[PDB]
Amino acid sequence: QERVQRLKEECEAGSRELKRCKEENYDLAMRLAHQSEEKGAALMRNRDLQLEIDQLK
Amino acid sequence: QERVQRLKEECEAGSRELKRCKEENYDLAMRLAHQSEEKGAALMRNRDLQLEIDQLK
Ligand SMILES: CNC(=O)[C@@H](C1CCCCC1)n1c(-c2cn(Cc3ccccc3)nc2-c2ccccc2)nc2cc(Cl)c(C(=O)O)cc21
Repeated sequence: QERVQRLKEECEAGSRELKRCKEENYDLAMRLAHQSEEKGAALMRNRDLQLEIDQLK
Repeated sequence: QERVQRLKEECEAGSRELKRCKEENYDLAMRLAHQSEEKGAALMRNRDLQLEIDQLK
């Protein structure tokens, strides 16, 4: 009777929330990849800086 | 009656997947915060290393 209606409305609301949750997940994964690249770059800029310091010792 | 239980079961399975999705999102946010702190730590170390280079010029 009415239980089909609330259930379909609940499934629509949950499905909508699941779609935006997966979009957030994709964005967080992309942001995590960007920070790993930026971290990797900063560490290697310090490997270069360190090696150059060691030679002028 | 058959449709009602099918809708009860797909909303329950979808809700379970949404809870699992939010837990993934929390883990990606924690990892993103970790990499951002490690990047900041490398940029700060870079400043002090650059100072050391400037003194041996
Ligand atoms: C065929 N059904 C599905 O694919 C289900 C999922 C399959 C079984 C495990 C979890 C659900 N689904 C649905 C979905 C499909 N109803 C059936 C339905 C019935 C009437 C109206 C609207 C939806 N229910 C849901 C639902 C319900 C509650 C919370 C989250 C999702 N929306 C999705 C959005 C997304 Cl973003 C995704 C995804 O990318 O994986 C999947 C979703």
